[PDB]
Formats: sequence, structure tokens, C-alpha cells
Amino acid sequence: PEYIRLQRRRKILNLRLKVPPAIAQFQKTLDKNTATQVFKLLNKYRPETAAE
Amino acid sequence: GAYKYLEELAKKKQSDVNLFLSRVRAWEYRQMNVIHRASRPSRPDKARRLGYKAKQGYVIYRIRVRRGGRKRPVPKGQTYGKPVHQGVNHLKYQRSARCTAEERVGRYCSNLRVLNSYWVNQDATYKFFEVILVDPSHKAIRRDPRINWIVNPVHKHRESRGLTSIGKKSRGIGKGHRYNNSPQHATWLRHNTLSLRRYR
Amino acid sequence: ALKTFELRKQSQENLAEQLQELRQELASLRVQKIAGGSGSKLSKIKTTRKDIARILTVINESNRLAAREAYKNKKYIPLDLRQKKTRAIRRALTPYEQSRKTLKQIKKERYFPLRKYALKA
Amino acid sequence: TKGTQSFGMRHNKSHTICRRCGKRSFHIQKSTCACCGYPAAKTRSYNWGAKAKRRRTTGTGRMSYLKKVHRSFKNGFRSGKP
Amino acid sequence: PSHKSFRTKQKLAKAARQNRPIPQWIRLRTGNTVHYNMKRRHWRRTKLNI
Amino acid sequence: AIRPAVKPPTIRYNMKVRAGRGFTLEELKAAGVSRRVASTIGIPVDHRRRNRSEESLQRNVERIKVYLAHLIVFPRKAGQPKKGDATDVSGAEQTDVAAVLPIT
Amino acid sequence: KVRTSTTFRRPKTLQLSRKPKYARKSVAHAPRLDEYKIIVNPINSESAMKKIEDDNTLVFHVHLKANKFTIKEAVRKLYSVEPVKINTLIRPNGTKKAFVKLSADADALDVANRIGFL
RNA sequence: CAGAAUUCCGUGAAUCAUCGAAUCUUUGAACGCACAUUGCGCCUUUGGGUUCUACCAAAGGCAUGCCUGUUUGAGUGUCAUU
RNA sequence: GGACAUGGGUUAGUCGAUCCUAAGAGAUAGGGAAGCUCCGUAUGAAAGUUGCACGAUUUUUCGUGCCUCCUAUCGAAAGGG
RNA sequence: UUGACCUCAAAUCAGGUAGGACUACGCGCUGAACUUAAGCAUAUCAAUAAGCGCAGGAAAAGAAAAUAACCAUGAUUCCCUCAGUAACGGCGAGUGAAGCGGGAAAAGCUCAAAUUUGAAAUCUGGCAACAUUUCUUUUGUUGUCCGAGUUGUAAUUUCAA
Ligand SMILES: [Zn+2]
Repeated sequence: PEYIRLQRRRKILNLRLKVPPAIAQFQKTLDKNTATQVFKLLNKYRPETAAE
Repeated sequence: GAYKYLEELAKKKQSDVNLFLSRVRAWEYRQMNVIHRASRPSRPDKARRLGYKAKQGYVIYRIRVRRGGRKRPVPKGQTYGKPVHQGVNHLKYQRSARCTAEERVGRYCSNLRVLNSYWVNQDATYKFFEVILVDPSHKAIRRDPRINWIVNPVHKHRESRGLTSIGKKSRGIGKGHRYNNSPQHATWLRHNTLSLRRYR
Repeated sequence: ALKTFELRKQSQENLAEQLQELRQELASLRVQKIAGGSGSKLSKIKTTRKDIARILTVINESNRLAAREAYKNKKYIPLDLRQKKTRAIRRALTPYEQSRKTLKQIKKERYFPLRKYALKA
Repeated sequence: TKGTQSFGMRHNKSHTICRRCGKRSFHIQKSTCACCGYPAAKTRSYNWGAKAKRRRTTGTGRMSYLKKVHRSFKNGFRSGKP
Repeated sequence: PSHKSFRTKQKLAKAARQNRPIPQWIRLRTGNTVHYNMKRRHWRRTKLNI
Repeated sequence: AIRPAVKPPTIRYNMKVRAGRGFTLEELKAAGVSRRVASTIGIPVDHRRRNRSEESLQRNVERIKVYLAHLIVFPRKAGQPKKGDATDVSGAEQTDVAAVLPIT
Repeated sequence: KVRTSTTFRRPKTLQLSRKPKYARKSVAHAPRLDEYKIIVNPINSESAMKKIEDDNTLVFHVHLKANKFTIKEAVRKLYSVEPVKINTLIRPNGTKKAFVKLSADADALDVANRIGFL
């Protein structure tokens, strides 16, 4: 279908072409262990729910 | 906030980041339909300053419009008149492509009221616009005093009557000597009506 | 001629049987008109038609009253039971929606309302 | 040949009764009424012909519902029992 | 042509009914000028045009 | 409503005096009237106009002072005269502002 | 997710039925054309008399929208006679005429006498 | 013209006036598909004739575009525990 | 008298229409056109009606699953039937 | 495997909305020619007739990116005047406004751009209850739940500040 083709050829297009550095900087991401540690810290500080 | 950063960054349309984003988004829009619903605005700061709010009842539609002038729709260039009216190829539509985009989106969503629109992208063949529309039948709109005016029947198809921002720009509505023509028909009637007073 | 103040008193099923009896009486009157009519029965044909109309009106009024009672205190009501003003009036803003104001507006009218004043020469 | 004898072969209808306006102006082959424009979702009208607009318009028929609205407006579209 | 649609036959029935004499008691009404009219249609003089 | 006295522009009409749209913010401040209360008591406010001359400023504040002196303000709460209101509203009647403050 | 066909087709959805929160019409209409609107009047012309006295058939003035089933049911419940065949005619005046043949165990003459046009 | 005299000290005549309740045939923006055809269909419920599936009848429904929300889904689009 | 007036008269499972398709017409997807509207008919569409016992007392059309080049209609009272 | 998010679908899903007609007046698009110039092409007729789209009881415009050059005025609209003037025009035929001044009526305002950040304080819908009615036909409130919304709903602010 068209939407499946669009969302697949989009990723193909980003793989092609020279991406400017201000956009390419988001392709670098924290590894698994640091992300796990970060989210463990986040889970101890969460906004109150409706009941709270 | 980040809206000021978005506004300042949107001016730098010749930058590498903007050029890359414009190219990839123009390709995506070309792949999509001529008129298609946009789940979220691609320029939130532009939508906000034009009146869009992130609440139920506000709709964003993206439409592409063909570029260029308006060729005279005559069969073979035959106008059957004086040579002054024989031009076929260098004529310009008096309404903007933004006006045409609002009119077509309004017809596509005849249950809604066209609030505003803004340019988002362009290429050689098409100009891309996002049109902000408001649902007059939604309770969130009918209970908001800041948008309650558009529910009144006097605002039906204001984009077709030229009551939008680009519509009034095309009509030449303004203050001063540069807009002496004013509303054209009203001014023409005022200047061409012969007032025959009762001399008694 | 049947009287509405007793037709309304009479029950729905009894009204249905009375309607059927009126219909067969009207059929008997009409075949009489075909195969030899008399002025009295021709005049009574109109009265029978009016009586049928009255019974149908009473039955319909009772049914609509029952529907209104069933749909009382409900958000959505049948369209025939809803408002019967103009289409523009139905689509117009309610007085509550028109009167809705912002907090800033409410404060402005609360603190600086129009005053009653007069001038002395 | 072009006259009297030619008129003797005219036995094939080109128009029939229109289902919207009732006139014998519904073109059979084009499936379009020359009077009202049926089945297009708009009544055929032109400003160069004002007598045709005079012939068919509001007030030339029954106005069954418009009379009721006019009567109801005088009392303000009130409901309930008297 | 003995091959007629329902709509055509109903129109023929309406036309035949309209082409009937007007009773005299109708013309006898006070202040009425309904005595005679040219709306009488004959099958050979004026055609129905479907 | 009470109107200020202004000088028409151009040399053809600068020798005359006519009625203006509304009193300026500086004139209201000099007369001790808030801009949010001037509209309530019927004093028009013109934010566009400015006082370039002391003569125009004093002329307009004099008009406001005369208007205030001759003004009777009904209390919002009946029988409870608040600050700036009046309790002699029995004899109040509709009078023309032109007679009180003609454009001279 | 093995696809053995080179085409994509829309999957199947639940397609829930309508459960309205209010009835669009408050009161259901009464049955139109029950018996009395179907049967208008009998016909007692010379040809109709011959049909009754010879072919054991009654002649009626049934409604334009009545068919040979509704006419048969209306005759059964109005005159307590079982038709065997029904012929339908549309007269040049625009009204429908019905020839209703009764069974051999019922005489159309007495039925017509009971109806009251003889 | 007659009839209406179950009437006229009475909820009662009248092509009376007014009007806040209803009825409102087939169509028509016309809306199941069509229509030079009163043509061809589908869904739910209730009844008839032996027909839990066929036939007949009645009642209620089935157009398109768009908005909000709901449900069921698709995606070698992005991810986590398993 | 094919005129005028008053009445009467056309009865179908088997005759035609209705069904099918031809030349063609024409929605829908989509694309133009300021627009009235133009092109377009599996067309660049997630275009499903159909094939199969998995539950099922016990001798059966009711909810899944996996599925494969189907498809709007109108258009002949001399074509087919 | 499941779930979450994003995007895209389907349902005779729950509730709604649009079409059409009326066009005297109103807001736009498109758009002639007859005619005048004693011919005729620019011009004129005319930014008109015809065609198309869209409203209301009025519409539109409207609170200056406005005039002016003054001792300055001060939202919009309409009337008188400016004025057949400045100006435009094979400078031919013809066309042709605006500031000021007088009068009618006068009414001002709302958002985006700010960190509520010690608390999304915001809104729709379902359900239930309680009120209300031009009205058993209308219009709300409260409670709870689910959604919208942090890719921003609320509040003080809109430059006069
Ligand atoms: Zn027609």
C-alpha cells in the first residue's frame, strides 16, 4: 500500500543524500546500559497521577 | 520558549538544514494526495500565530497547488474581439495560489470553516500550503469565546468571499491613499451614482 | 360525531376496534353509494370519515405522549419530537454559548461597569 | 423533398417527460433536461432569460411549508399547548 | 402504440379526465364566469405532446 | 458624551476650535481620572492624540474638571454612597453637555 | 508473515452493528394498505354481473399498489371466501380492477348478495 | 340544487376567523442501485401458508464528503520486558 | 360519422418488458480546472463474493483462522433468451 | 509473543455537519461586444452585460505599518463640499480621485510571541443524579470514568501597553 511504501522509501531516502550535521547528530544515541541507567533514575522522579 | 527559536529558524530558508528538510518533505507530499489531512502541523509556531490551537475542533489540511500563470481557457487562442483582449499566454489570476488552496480545502471540508493557511513548501510545479480549519459544530469551539465568532452564519465560506487574510490581501483591502480603490464595487458605485436631491 | 374528550378516555385497543368498526361502516356506506345511494347515508359518509380522522388523531396523540414520557430526561430525543423552528435557528449558538466570557472579560465587567450618571447645569 | 415529404418521417422522440420539472424537455440520448438541467444537482437558470425565471420560481407553486413558516414567525415559533 | 409505460398511461388517463364537459350547476354559482372555456382538447385537433 | 476642544490641522483651519474624538491619557492623568473609569462615567478616551502644547492640555483638563464638577454619579449600591459617588440623585435629569461646556 | 501472493488486500474488521442512542422516528407508522385501503368498492356493470353469474368471479376496485397476494388476503379476511385465481387489470381511467374467482364450494352470487350490491 | 333539524338558553352550523398539537401520497439538493422500467436489490424484527435457511405481508433501515469520539485492524516506521 | 352526449370496455408463471451484453453512456479511485465542471472505468486504490469444518449438543449454516488473474451500473418491445 | 508510540485504514460504529432554492441590496472571480472617437487599432462603452462561487437582515469596512507639515488631526461607514479639481488620455474623443471642513452615528477590543513549573490549574464525550424551558420539543450544573492535550490546553500581558 501507498502508506507502507512511503514510510519505507522515506527511510531509504534518509539513508541516501548527504544529511546536514545538525540533523545527523540525532542518529547518535546513548547505548543500552546508559539508557537503562537514565530511565532508572527517571522512574524515581515521575509526575503525580490523577489519584495522587 | 521554543516558539521564538522556531520562528527565527524558519526565516533561514536558504540554510542546509532547511534545504534538506524542504527537499525530503516536498518528496513526501508529492507521494501523498493533492489534498490530505495532516495529523499535526509541520510548523506549530506558524499555526499558533495564525490562530491554531492544539485542542479538539482544529483541523490541519495540506494541499498542493499548481504554479504559474492562468492561460485563457479559449479553444484555440481565439478571443473574437479587439487586439487588446487577444492575450492568451501571459495572463495572471487575480487571486493567489494561497487563496485557491483555501477554497479547495474549504470545498473538501464543507462542514468546517477555513480559519487561515500558510506556505510550507514549494517546487517548480507545486506550492504546498497547510490550511487551518475550525469545526463550528464542536462543543469545544462553541463554548470558547475567543473562537465563538466563527460559528455565526455570517462567516460561512469566508475564504470564498475573500474574508481571510490572503483573501483581503487579494481584494486590496487596506488603509491609506495606496488603497483608494477600496472595495472596488462599493467605491465604483459611490463614484458613479448620480444623486438627484429634492431641491426643495 | 365522536367526541374527543371520551375518545381520549377510552383505551388504545378499544380505539383500534372502534376504528375498524368505523372503517367497515364506511365501506358499507360506499358500496351502498355505488349500488343505490340515499341522501342520509351520503351525508353520513362525511361524518364517518371525520370520526375515523378523530380516532386516528387521538391514537397518534397518545403514542406521541408516551414517546415523550419515555424520552423525558434524555440527552438525545427523536427528531420529530425535537425543536421545530427554522434550520438556521437550530444551528445558531445557544444563549449560554453566546454569553460565555473569558476570565479577563469577567474581571473587566466586574470592576469597570457602565455607571448611571447625570449632569446638572 | 426537404419540406412536406420530409415531415412525414418524424416519429422518433428526442425529448421525453422530465421527472423533476415535468416538461417534455428531457433529452433521451443525453439524459439531460433542457429546461431544469436534471439530473444535475442544480436548477438550470440564466440571467439573460428573466421570463423563464418568472415562469418557474417561488410563488408559482404551492409554498406549502413556506406558508407555515410565515404563519409561525408572527408568533415567534412557539411550541406547547394553548 | 399499445406498448406504453405506466407514466404514459397515467398521463393519458389524466388527459381523458380533463377533457370532459363542465356541469351546469358549477356555472350557476353566483359571481362565477366558468360557463365556457377553450381547454377542451380533441385527439385530432390539439396533440398532448407526451 | 463630553468632547475635547481641538485645533483643526492645516493653516486654513488652525485658527478655529472644534470638537475632538476623546481626551488624551495625559489629560485624564492631569484631571485625576483613570482611563478604565472614564468610559464608565462617559468620558471618551483617545490614545492616538497627544498633547504637544500646554495650552491644549490645560484647555482639555479644564473641560474635564468642569464636567466632573457638574457630574452626578449614582451609587452602584443604592443608599450606600461609595467613594466618588453622590447621594443627591433625587434631582438628576438629562441635560445637554453642549450648554454646560460649549466649544469656545 | 509469509505472503504467497504478490498483492496486498485489506484485512477483515469487526464492523459493529448500529446501536442507536435514540430512535430517529418516535412512533412507528401504522400498516399502510391493510385491508380497507386495498379493497375500495365492488363493480356491478353488465360484464361484472355476467362474471358473477357465470364464471363465479367477483369484480373489485382494488388499489393501484395492491398485488395478487394482498388482494387475496384482503378478500379472505373481509368476506370469508377463499380465492382460487386473481386477474389484475388497470383501466384506461387509471384505476385497478381485480377479477377474483371463488372456489367451487362458494357461490359468488350469494357472496355478492351478502356484500350488498345485488 | 338539495341534504343536514341526534338543533339553537347549546363543546355547536359556517369553503368563518385564529392557531402553540398532529396527518402530510409519488417525487424533487433526494439519500440502496436505477428509471423512455411504478424495474432490480440487501439487513433486522414480527406474522401467514408443512418450510430454524425458500415464498408472501407489515414495520424499521442501507448515499456521498468531512469533524469529534469508539471498536476492530495494517505497516521488513521506532522501541522493552520476555 | 373518427363529430356531440351518456355509459361500457384492455383479465398472462408460458406474449413482450423485466434478465444479458453490443456500439456507446456513466458514477467511484485519481489527476486538472477560479469555477460551472473536464478527463478517467482494476486507472498508480488496503476496490473480497467466493473456496476450507476449527470450535458445535450429537447428527448441524453460528464466531475465528488461513485464502486465490472476480467485480458499480445504464444501454435492444427487430440481437441472446 | 505481547505491549507502547507514530502513521495509515474499515464499520448501516455513537453524535453531528454540507449540498439545494431565493439574488432587490452585499463580497469576489471571470469577462465581452454593440457604441463614441464623424474612419480605426490605444482609448471609450467598462474594471459594465453575460458566465461562476459565497452570506445576512443588512453585507462589506473598521479600531492606522492613517493623514498631514498645521497652534496639528485621529477606528469604520454614509451625506454635503473638496470637484468636473489634482491628475490620466492617438493630451484626440473622453476619463477622473484623495487630505482638510460641516453633518448622521459613535464602542471598543481579542490572540501568537513570557517557566503555573510547589504541582494542565484547560477542554470534549459516555454514564448517573439534580435543575431549566417560548417548549415533556429548550438550556445547563454536579459526581465519576474515558479521551484531547506538554509537538502546549488554562491565567496576567497585546505596545494605548
Ligand atoms: Zn426538467
